[PDB]
Amino acid sequence: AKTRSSRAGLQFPVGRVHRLLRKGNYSERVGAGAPVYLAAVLEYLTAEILELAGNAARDNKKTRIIPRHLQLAIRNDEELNKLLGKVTIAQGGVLPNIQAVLLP
Amino acid sequence: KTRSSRAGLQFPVGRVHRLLRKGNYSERVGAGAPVYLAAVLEYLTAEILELAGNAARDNKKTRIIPRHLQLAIRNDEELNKLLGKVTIAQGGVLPNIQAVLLP
Amino acid sequence: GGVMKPHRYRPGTVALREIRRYQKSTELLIRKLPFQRLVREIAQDFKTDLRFQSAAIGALQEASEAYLVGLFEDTNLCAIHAKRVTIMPKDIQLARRIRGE
Amino acid sequence: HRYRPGTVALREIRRYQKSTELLIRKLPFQRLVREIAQFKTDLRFQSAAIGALQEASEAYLVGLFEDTNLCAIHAKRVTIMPKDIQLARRIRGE
Amino acid sequence: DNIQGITKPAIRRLARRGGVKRISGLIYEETRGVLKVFLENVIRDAVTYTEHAKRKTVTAMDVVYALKRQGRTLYGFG
Amino acid sequence: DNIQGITKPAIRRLARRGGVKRISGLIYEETRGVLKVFLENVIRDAVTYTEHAKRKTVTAMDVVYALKRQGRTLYGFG
Amino acid sequence: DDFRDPQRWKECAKQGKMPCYFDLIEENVYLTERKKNKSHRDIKRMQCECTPLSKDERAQGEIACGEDCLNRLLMIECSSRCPNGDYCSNRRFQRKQHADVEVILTEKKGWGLRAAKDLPSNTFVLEYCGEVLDHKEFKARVKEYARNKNIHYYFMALKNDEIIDATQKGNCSRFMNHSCEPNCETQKWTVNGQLRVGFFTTKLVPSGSELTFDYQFQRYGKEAQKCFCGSANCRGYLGGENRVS
Amino acid sequence: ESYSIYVYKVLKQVHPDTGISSKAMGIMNSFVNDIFERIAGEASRLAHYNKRSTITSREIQTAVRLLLPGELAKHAVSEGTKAVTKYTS
Amino acid sequence: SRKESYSIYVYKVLKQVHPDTGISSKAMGIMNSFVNDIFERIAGEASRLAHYNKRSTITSREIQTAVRLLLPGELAKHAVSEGTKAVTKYTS
DNA sequence: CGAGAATCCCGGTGCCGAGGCCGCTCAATTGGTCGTAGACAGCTCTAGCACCGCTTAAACGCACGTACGCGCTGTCCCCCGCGTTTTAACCGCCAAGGGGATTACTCCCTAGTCTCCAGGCA
DNA sequence: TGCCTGGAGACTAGGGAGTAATCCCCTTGGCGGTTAAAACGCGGGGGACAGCGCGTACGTGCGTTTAAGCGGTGCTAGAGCTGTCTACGACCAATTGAGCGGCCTCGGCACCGGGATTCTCG
Ligand SMILES: C[S@@+](CC[C@H](N)C(=O)[O-])C[C@H]1O[C@@H](n2cnc3c(N)ncnc32)[C@H](O)[C@@H]1O
Ligand SMILES: [Zn+2]
Ligand SMILES: [Zn+2]
Ligand SMILES: [Zn+2]
Repeated sequence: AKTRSSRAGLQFPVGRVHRLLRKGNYSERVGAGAPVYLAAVLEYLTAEILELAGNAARDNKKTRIIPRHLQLAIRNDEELNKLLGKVTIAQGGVLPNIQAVLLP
Repeated sequence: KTRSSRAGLQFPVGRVHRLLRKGNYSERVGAGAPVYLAAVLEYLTAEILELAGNAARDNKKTRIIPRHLQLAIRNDEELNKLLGKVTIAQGGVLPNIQAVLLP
Repeated sequence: GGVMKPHRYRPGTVALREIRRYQKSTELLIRKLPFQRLVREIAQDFKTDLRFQSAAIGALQEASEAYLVGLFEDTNLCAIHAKRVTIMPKDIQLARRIRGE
Repeated sequence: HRYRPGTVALREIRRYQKSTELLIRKLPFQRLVREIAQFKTDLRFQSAAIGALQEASEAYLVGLFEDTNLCAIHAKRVTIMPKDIQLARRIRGE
Repeated sequence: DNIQGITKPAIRRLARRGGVKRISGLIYEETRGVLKVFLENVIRDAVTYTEHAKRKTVTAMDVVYALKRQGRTLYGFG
Repeated sequence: DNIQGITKPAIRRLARRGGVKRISGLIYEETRGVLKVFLENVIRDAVTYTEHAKRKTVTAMDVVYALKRQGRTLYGFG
Repeated sequence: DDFRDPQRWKECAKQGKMPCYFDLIEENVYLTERKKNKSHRDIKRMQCECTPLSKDERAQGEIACGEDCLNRLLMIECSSRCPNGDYCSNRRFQRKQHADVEVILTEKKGWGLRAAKDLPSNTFVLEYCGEVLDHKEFKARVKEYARNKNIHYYFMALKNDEIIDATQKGNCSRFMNHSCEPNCETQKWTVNGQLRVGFFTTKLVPSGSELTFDYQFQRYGKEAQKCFCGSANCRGYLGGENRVS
Repeated sequence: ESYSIYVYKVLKQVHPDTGISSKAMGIMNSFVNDIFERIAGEASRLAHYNKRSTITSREIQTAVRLLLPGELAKHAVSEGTKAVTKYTS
Repeated sequence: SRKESYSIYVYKVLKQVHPDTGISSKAMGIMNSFVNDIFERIAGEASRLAHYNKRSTITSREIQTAVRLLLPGELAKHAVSEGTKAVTKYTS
């Protein structure tokens, strides 16, 4: 008895996404390829942000990923900064930036 | 008799109930919600039309125009806050000149 | 014996008169056919052989004129805060930076 | 031994753009929230609600002082002034 | 080059409606690029809605939906 | 009077994180008023959600929803 | 000395003591006026922004629509729809508020005007009124009239195509002379949609002093003329070999 | 199908001897639709946070108090309360 | 009470792209909030697209249109490619 | 250029939170039936595109003058680095009790169905 | 005005929400001790602001040129509205394994201290 995530080749679940689509007042009917497509998109976005977070963790000589590493990983990429331009991350800080006229 | 005659309103109640049951908002709809929402919409419509009628009488006219709607909305403290991100077509702007430009 | 002209307006009077004249009226300030050719030219880059209505271009012109008027209304405040009267592109860039664009 | 004015300021800019801790104390902020939440008398608060309010408040204040600094640099100055805050909150849409 | 069809007195007239007294010489070339970017974004979203709706004409409700997506609600063309 | 508990070194440290090198002496009374207006808006929305939920305790999800209503979208508290 | 009387008298041409050889004139007249103008489509009304009181005059009383009005700064007189109504002071071309003038002989250059009493700066004196020509008639009447051997040419160009003649009919502003030290000048006021030419003062002119205005210099023929004032830097002749209009 | 005749019925009660253009009628149609969508969407959001399946007058009132300003929301709540009181009595 | 999460799935994604890297609880909560927010955005845009054309079923075409409107640049291209690759393998 | 305050590097200690492991529910899976939503085909007819002649109002180009943007200099106020004193924040511990949260029972409120008939849109 | 399509009037069943009970978790209040941080002067150098001089870029005005409107006609791609029907999703019965909760265990990382390096300024 294989699942639908093993049949689609994904790591995110399909039945949970299908349950959240059917129990969220979005439409009357839900197609059979929509949670597979949406789980593929969410898995791609998760891997895309975790690659940059792991690169920041390797750059700062650490093993674990912290919200400062997530803040650097989001704000150092332009497309993620455009997608998440109205998001505040707790315990993430800011970017180092000093204007060229304030310093001699 | 209709429910708008029972409640004493002017906006309809059955059309609001149909749009609540039709537009995928929840599973069930109660009994006082379309009456309450029709009263709120009628009050807001009457306020907009009252200020538009005052702005239309202030310029010696008998027909309300989008410029009169623009002046009525932008010359009010709270309607400008409710409709701050709304662009009205053929409405124009408010006449104002900064005091550092006049001679 | 020559025909003398009376005088010449000081710089600023005709400009403030035009400010009042174009803040009083409500009309379209841009020519319609160059705007339509511009919209069709920039819409050829997304899908070849399209077709447009008239209200679909009228709504674009209304939104574009409202956007540009709001941009100049913020940019004039930038130029006044910079203690000037002439309007610079650095004021436009400051307005688009602080607004979030 | 004294430093020229500005070196300690740039040092503080570097160390507080490097750090990630909270800058406002917790009991004065909590007493401020419990004072101005008096709306509904005799309320009650969790710790994470105030912990979220403090994060949002400090993020809002840092995001406002960035545009205040941009206005002060555009005015060809270094000192920030309240008119820069008023210009930033006028252009921001508040 | 139909971006030059947006003439200099049209931009000057928009600045007179905006309350600007005196204009420099690069505001026109800045405003053309700003208008080009804004129109490219709105036309991209409108053509996306049109291609989704399986039509070939671009209606006005697609433009209203794209302007609502940008966050600029327009009353009148509904 | 607990708005005076937001001291001058705290506002100065927030300005040092904001990148400000030199600070005047009138910033603080403006910053306290802006902070007071922001906290009054967010606490008003949170107390409205709490009064709707038939509870006496203001939780954190009410604050997250009150920030989502204004376009802030805080992560880390659920 | 002016003595405006409708009976024609025994003075030939100089008009210094008897003004009834020619005819006088009110607000000017037109010949080929058509309804193509900005009169009543966008300059329907240009109302000032004033919130007056108008119930306290002669005691803590500011005069209505002074030098803080939106219309006086932009050289526009108000209409009848003013919030001050019949107390507004912009309407000076319509209520005919003038200055005390007199025409006697000063110098052998010709006739002119001298101030009766004291008259402050930015004060209206007289309106230039005459007969409005058009495109075709100007270049025909100037060559029809140049062969009549006249000294004084009463031509003032309102715009690029409008030139007003104040020869057949003229008010008291036709005698005012030229000097290289001007104390009065000309301005372009817009009243009732139409453009009108006035005369304002610039300084505190004493009682019994000259009131002339500066010409924008112009020649039309081959000959040249010269001025007889000689204040401090009187050129007299024209600005060289120019030929513009 | 629209709200045009109802906008006429509201307009003839607050200003008797006046008219209205079709463009202003379309703007009022868009305004009524926008306020309907805002209030219905916020009342749909409020019913999910409490895990309820029914939108009621309490839900609509809570969506009115969150969306409208201070002096406007009080009169809106009062008019809606009077209208829902007259419906049962 | 038993509550839904995404922590084991984020851990399975993290142990493929970085075989030696840990993650803290605060970062896992930020990732859960990110997944929930992007889910709500795509589902709301798809439910808005389903009502304009007077349909009742949300399918992968509406999901693809909601992704294409919402993601900027080449990220939308790669998301459409990954989703089409995952839907193509599911039918076979 | 050399005192002198920050600052990086290296090691040692130790500790509490990330992670593996297990027991056990409840929700994903598979099979089968039925109803209906949309995919396809085809006909009508309607605005969208393309061209053409005329008029005239707006755009363009050149001349010229003067008000303003920019650079320089002087002054004096005021914010910053530093030192000393006072204060309340933070940690640690303790205890009372109020309300979130869950479960069980029961009333009543709204979806569904059928019939009838007038309100509003061309 | 035609009329027809959507709104009103009764009746019933079933599950959704309202009330009551009780657990126990988590919020509020209090007392002491340490010390880090806030408060208060103080001298001085730097920057904000005012005044002045100059050259140019942008304003107003006139004559010429150009293409935007304004109508009239024609052709056709494509929007829009019905008909068939078939394949796809809702719904239920039985079942089993994946994931949430609870419990140990050890190692990445945080604090502290010594030694050497790096920028600052008179
Ligand atoms: C308005 S009149 C001025 C005086 C006029 N001669 C009079 O007595 O009424 C203008 C005519 O007078 C002439 N005029 C005015 N001032 C002059 C002067 N200073 N020198 C020579 N001619 C002068 C000019 O030739 C012009 O044609
Ligand atoms: Zn006035
Ligand atoms: Zn007046
Ligand atoms: Zn002279």
